[PDB]
Amino acid sequence: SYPIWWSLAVGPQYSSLGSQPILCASIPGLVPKQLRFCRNYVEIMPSVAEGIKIGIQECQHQFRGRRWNCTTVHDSLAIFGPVLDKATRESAFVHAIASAGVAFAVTRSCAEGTAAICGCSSRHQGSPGKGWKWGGCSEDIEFGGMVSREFADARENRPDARSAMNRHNNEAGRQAIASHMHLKCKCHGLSGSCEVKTCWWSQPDFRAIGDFLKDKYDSASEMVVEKHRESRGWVETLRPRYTYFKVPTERDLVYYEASPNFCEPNPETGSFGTRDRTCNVSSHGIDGCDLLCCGRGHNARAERRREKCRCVFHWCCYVSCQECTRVYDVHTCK
Amino acid sequence: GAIIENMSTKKLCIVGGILLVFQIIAFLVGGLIAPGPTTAVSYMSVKCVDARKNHHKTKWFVPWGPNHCDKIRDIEEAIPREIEANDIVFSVHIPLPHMEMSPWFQFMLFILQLDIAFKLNNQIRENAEVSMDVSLAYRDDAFAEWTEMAHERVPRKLKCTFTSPKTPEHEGRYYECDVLPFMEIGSVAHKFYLLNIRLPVNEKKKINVGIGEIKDIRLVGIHQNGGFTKVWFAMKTFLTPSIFIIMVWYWRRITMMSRPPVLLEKVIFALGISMTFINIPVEWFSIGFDWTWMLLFGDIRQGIFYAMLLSFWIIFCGEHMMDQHERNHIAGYWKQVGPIAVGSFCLFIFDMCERGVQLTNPFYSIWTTDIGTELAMAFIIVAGICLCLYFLFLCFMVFQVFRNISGKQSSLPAMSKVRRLHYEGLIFRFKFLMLITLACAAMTVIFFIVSQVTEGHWKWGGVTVQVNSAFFTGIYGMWNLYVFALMFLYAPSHKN
Ligand SMILES: CC(C)CCC[C@@H](C)[C@H]1CC[C@H]2[C@@H]3CC=C4C[C@@H](O)CC[C@]4(C)[C@H]3CC[C@]12C
Repeated sequence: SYPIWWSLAVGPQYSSLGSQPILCASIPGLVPKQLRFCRNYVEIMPSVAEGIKIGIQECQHQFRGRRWNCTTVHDSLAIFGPVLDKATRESAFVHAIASAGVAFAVTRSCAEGTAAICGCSSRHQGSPGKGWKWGGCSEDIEFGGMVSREFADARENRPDARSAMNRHNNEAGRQAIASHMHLKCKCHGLSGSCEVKTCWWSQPDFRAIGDFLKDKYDSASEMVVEKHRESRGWVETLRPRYTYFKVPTERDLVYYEASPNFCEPNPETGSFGTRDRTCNVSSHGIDGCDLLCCGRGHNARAERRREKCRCVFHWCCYVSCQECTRVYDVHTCK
Repeated sequence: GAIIENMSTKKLCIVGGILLVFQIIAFLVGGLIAPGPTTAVSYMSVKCVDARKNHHKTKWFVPWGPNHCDKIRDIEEAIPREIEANDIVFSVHIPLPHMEMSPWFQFMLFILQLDIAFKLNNQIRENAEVSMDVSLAYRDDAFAEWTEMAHERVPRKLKCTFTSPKTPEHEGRYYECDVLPFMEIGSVAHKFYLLNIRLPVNEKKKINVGIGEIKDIRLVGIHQNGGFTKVWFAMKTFLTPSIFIIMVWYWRRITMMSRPPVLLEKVIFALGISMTFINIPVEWFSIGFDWTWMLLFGDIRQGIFYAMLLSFWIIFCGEHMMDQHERNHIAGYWKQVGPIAVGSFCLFIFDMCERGVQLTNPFYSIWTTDIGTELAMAFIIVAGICLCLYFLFLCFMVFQVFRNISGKQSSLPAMSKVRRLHYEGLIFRFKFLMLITLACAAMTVIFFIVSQVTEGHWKWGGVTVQVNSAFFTGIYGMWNLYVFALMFLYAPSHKN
C-alpha cells in the first residue's frame, strides 16, 4: 500500500477489540500527531483497526471479479503490496473505503457504550452549559468523523502531488457516509398528534457505501500535476480536466497515474496474475470472469462438495440440519 | 356596558403596548435561554451469550463495564461456536457511560429499528411478526443488584421492502424496514435502567420464524431536556400569581352589582378557571414522587382548555346578534355545543385507551392488531367529523350576526341616546374580538408550520436561537395573555 498502520487489520489483529490493550506500541506507521491521539484516545483505538478490517472485506467483495481483487500480502509491512505505490484508480477506492470504515466503526462502537471518552461525557450541569443534564449531548454524531480525520490524515499534509490525491479521496469516504444518512422522525404529543416531533439521523449500511464508491470508481477523473510556490520552491497540486468533463468535490474520487495490467504476474509493478481463477459461478452466463482469466478454455474442474440442506433455517444461527452432497461443474481456467 | 366600551382609543393603545412587551419577552425566554425541547440518543445493543445458565435465576446481562457479559461481535461468529437461537440476548444500558438520569426528565420514549438481511433462503413472509421477550430493571447506585420493573411479551408486525432485484447477486443487502414502537414510561425516577430483549424461536408455532435473518437491533431514546423543564416551570410559576389575582378581581366585579350576572360573563369566568388549571405547576411534584400518571393528566388538562375555548367562541357569537336575540341560558346552545361534547368525549376515550393501558403495561400499543386499528380510527374519524360540523355552525352563526349588524347599523337615526350608544358599543365589541381572535389563530398556525418544517435552531453570530422552543413559550404565553385581556376588558364597567 502507502499507509503502513493499516496492517493492524490483518494477522496480529487477532480480534483485538479491547481485550488486548496494546497502546502506541505496535502502530507501525505513526507521526507525532498520531502518537498524541493514540495516547489520549486509548479506549477507541481498537475500533480504528476494526474499521480498516471492514474496508478490506468490502473492497474484496466489490472487486471480486475485476482482475484486481484487493489482495493483502503476508508481509504486513505493506498490507496490499506494491500495487498501491502508484496514484491509480485502485488506490483512490482503497483510500476512500478505509476512511469510511474508520468513521463507521467508531460511531457504532460509541453507540454500544464501549468507551467513556467518546463525544459527550458529564454526570452534572445545572448552571446552563450544554451538558447532559441541561441541554443534551447532540455532538456524538461527529465523533467518528473526528477520529478518521485526526488519526488517518496525519501524514497527508506533505507538499506532494500524491498527498493532494490522498486528502481528497479520504474526504470522499467520509462524505459518502454523511450523504447517505437517513432522517427519521417520531410524532408524539397531546394525543399522539405532531405537536412535538423528535427527529434523528441514522447511519447507512456499509454495503450501500461500498456500492456508492464502486460507481464513483468507474466514473473517476484524470488529473495532471501542477507546481508552484511564492518563495524559492515548489508545491504540487492537481488540476482537474475541466475542458470537457465535470469533476466535483466531497463526492468523487481522483487519480493521476495509469493502472497496470493485471493479466500476468509482474513483481516490479505489484501485479498479481489471474492464471488460476474461476468463472461461470455467478449467473453461469457471461460476466466479468470471461476476461478475468485473460485466457481461453475455461473447463478444468469438477467438485463433489458437502453442504447442509433440508433445513428449517431459524432467524439466527446454527440451524442444526441434515447434510448432503452435490456435484458441481466449475469452469476453472488455466 | 363593558369596560372596553368606555375606554378611549388612547387608553386601549396603552394596554396594547403593555401586552405586547410581555409577548416579546415570552419569545426571548424560549429562544435564548431554553436548550430546546427534546433530545434523541441512539443506542446499539450488545449480543450476550447465555451458556445455558438462565432458567429461573434471572441473571441480568450488562453490555459493558465490570461484570460484563460474554459477547459475540458479529452474528456469523455464532455458527463456528455452536450457539443456537434463544441463547443470545440483546442487552442495552439506557444511560450512556458516565451519565445518569435525573428526575427533571419528564418521560422516556423508546423505539426500535431492526437491521434485517436479505438471503434467498431466509426471506420475510407475508405476515411476518416478531415476538420479543422483554425484561427491564432499574438501579439507583452502582453497587446494588438490579431490581425488576417489567417483564412482558411484545409482538410487533414487520413492514419491510426490498428495492434491489431479488436475484443471487444482492444477498447481504439490508431490508428497508419502518420504525417499530416499543415502550413508553411516564416518569423518570431512577438513575439507571437495563433492558434485555430475547427472541425465542419455536418451529411448530411459527414464533419468530420467517422473519428473515436479523443481525442487529437499534434503540432510540427520546426524552425532554432538563433545562427546558426548568425554564418551563419558572414560566408557570410567574404566571400563576398573575392569573390568580385577576380572577379574584373579576369575580368581585361580577357579584357586587345591582343586577344578576349574564351568560357571557359566566362563560368568560369559566374560561379563566380552565387556564388557571393549566398554569398550576402540578408537575413540580414529578421531581420528588414517582407518579406515572402525569402524562395523561397533562393531556386531560390541555384538552379541557381546547373545549372551553371553542365553546366560548360559539357563545360569544350567539350573544351578539342584535335584533331578535340577547338570550341568556345554557340549555339552548346545545345545537352548537353538542358537536364539541361528542368530539372531546371520543378523543378522551382514544387517549384513555392508549395511555391507561401504558400505565399497567409499558410495552403497549393500541395499533398492534387489526381490530385495535379499526377502533382507534373510528374514534379519530368521529372527532374529525364533529370538528368540521363545529366549523360550519360557527361560520353560519357569524354570517347571521354580520347580516344583522348591517341592518342595525342602518336604522340608527330613529332610536334615542340610550339605545343608540348601547348598540354601537355591541357592534364595536364584537368586531374587536373577532379581529384579535383571527390574528391569534393565524399566528399560532403559521408558527406551527415554521416549527414542523425548519431546522430547529439558527446560529447567528455568537448567539444560537432555539426556534422550536421559542414556539412553545411564545404561544403558551400568548393565549394566557389573550384570556387576561378578555377578562379585564370585558368585565362590567362601574358607574356611579
Ligand atoms: C407562585 C406560587 C404560588 C406557585 C406554587 C406552586 C407549588 C405547587 C410548587 C412551588 C414550589 C414547589 C416545591 C419545590 C420543591 C420541592 C422539592 C421536591 O423534592 C419535591 C417537590 C417540592 C416540595 C415542590 C412541591 C410543589 C411546589 C410547592
